[PDB]
Amino acid sequence: STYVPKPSRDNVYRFFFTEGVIACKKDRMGTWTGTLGGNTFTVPCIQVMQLMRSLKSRNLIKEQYAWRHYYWTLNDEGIAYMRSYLHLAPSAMPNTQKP
Amino acid sequence: EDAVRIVIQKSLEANGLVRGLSEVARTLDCKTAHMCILADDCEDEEYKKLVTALAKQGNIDLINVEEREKLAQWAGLVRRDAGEVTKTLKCSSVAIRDFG
Amino acid sequence: IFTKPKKPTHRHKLEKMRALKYFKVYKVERTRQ
Amino acid sequence: KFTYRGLEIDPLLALSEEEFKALVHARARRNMNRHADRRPPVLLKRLREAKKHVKVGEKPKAVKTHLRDVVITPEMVGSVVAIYNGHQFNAVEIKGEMIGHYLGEFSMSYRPV
Amino acid sequence: GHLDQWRSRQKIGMGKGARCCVICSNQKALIRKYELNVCRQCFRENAEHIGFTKLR
Amino acid sequence: GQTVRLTITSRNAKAVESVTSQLLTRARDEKVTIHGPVRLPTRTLKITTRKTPCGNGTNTWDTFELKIYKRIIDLHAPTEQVKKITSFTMESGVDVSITILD
RNA sequence: GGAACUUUACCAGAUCCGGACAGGAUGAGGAUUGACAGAUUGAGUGUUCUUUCUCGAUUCCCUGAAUGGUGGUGCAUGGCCG
Ligand SMILES: [Mg+2]
Ligand SMILES: [Mg+2]
Ligand SMILES: [Mg+2]
Repeated sequence: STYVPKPSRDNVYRFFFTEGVIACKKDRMGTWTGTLGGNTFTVPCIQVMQLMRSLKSRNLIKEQYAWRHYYWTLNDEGIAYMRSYLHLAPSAMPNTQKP
Repeated sequence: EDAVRIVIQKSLEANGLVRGLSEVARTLDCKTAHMCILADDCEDEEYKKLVTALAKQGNIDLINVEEREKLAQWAGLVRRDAGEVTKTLKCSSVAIRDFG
Repeated sequence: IFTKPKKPTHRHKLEKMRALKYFKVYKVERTRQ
Repeated sequence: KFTYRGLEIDPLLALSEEEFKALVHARARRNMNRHADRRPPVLLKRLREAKKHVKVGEKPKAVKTHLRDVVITPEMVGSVVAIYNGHQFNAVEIKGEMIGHYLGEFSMSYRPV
Repeated sequence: GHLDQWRSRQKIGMGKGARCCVICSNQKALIRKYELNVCRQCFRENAEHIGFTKLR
Repeated sequence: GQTVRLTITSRNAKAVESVTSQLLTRARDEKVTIHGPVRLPTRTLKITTRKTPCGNGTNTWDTFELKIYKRIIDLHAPTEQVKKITSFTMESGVDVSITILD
């Protein structure tokens, strides 16, 4: 099911902004786990694939693929869109950008 | 009709805003809601009566709004082409669970 | 060729209001559970 | 006239599940043992309804199914089952001689050369 | 009930249809030895990097 | 006293021999009793695949081999001393494992 | 390429969208999602229906697009192989 509940999308976006990249195995059946402020959260890989497909078509992420695994990276406009979506501070920066 | 325009916008973050009759009533009956905002021109007496009564039973607050269209525009139920006057989805009730 | 008639596109029976049907109105209770 | 393992139809119907499991051959008994905790197919109660809806003197209406690995029990005798062979449903009458066999042994998928 | 039916046979995860090459997701000519799980063509392409060499 | 065993395994013969020799020298500098090094049997991993993609032509095969070398050294030294002996820049591709024997 | 299912590319059926995105229509007075029971059905499969719920702006409709495909062409090619 590609019906993405809104909290799952918010968690995926928050992890995407914090850790500038997201890696997900390309399997229709499977679960993707990420860490947000400790603990974990799990969203089906099909929903992550759907969200990243939407983001890629909107020219907000760069995509790479190798050995059944995706690698999505937020670019500058994708970073700005993430900052506007989660209403983070203008000083909010991904880990790969923080010195 | 001024400060609620900031309260609802702040509560939009972290999904604290709840909109629609059914969802607002579902909050009011099963608690977990801090307050609800009702616009008087709801066109249904039963609408406003039940919305007020559900808060009254749970002792929840209630703020009246003079314009349904303005409240709907506040919570973001508007279709853009920045054509915010193109179409505004009617929103007679707004309930807040998380203030921000 | 289709021997069976086509299954129609599914529409959801939408009734207006529908949140005041549960509450009998004061001393307001819920019709069921 | 017809007997299965020496038992006529009426004592066969009187037999319980465990006794019938002990009275049936090895593959069918294994099938019953492995399907013990699994919910039975709805085809059984559809056949029961069809049997109870017919008046005495004529045949119950046929029930169509895709299932082939169902062991024929004595209560299934007399029901009409149309078994799917791949592109059509073939109506067969369950006789007493069919007890202990699978449904799929009576709907020939292929045609002989 | 379609969400339960969807890929219910792939839920079981048995047979040739539950295992794919870890490089190309193809389900043909898999090498299970040493739990490589690489198809023979991809293995010929990647054997030198994996550490194997053509001797004898 | 107590015996400590280092198990040195690698797929590069030169690297495994270099690491084993360096450990031997370091242990000899520490004046500790040494058992070994023992050159354990070399294992060969064999994958024999058809050379062709698809299935056309003479059925010719590729024989890919991967050889694994293992060495073991026993040190009659405390755990701290063994940890000191193994603290050096190890060649890449060499796995050194430390085990206490009974 | 020792195929029970899968694999599978074939046959008879039934599902899902895995049609991103963009521009319009509807839309918190609810776009939609998912279902109890009866029946439709091979299916105690909400597939669709009756009658009731449940979610919530994620989705649906409609146009251009897009995507996937063991679709074609190995007499358009790469790589590999004979
Ligand atoms: Mg099939
Ligand atoms: Mg050629
Ligand atoms: Mg060629």
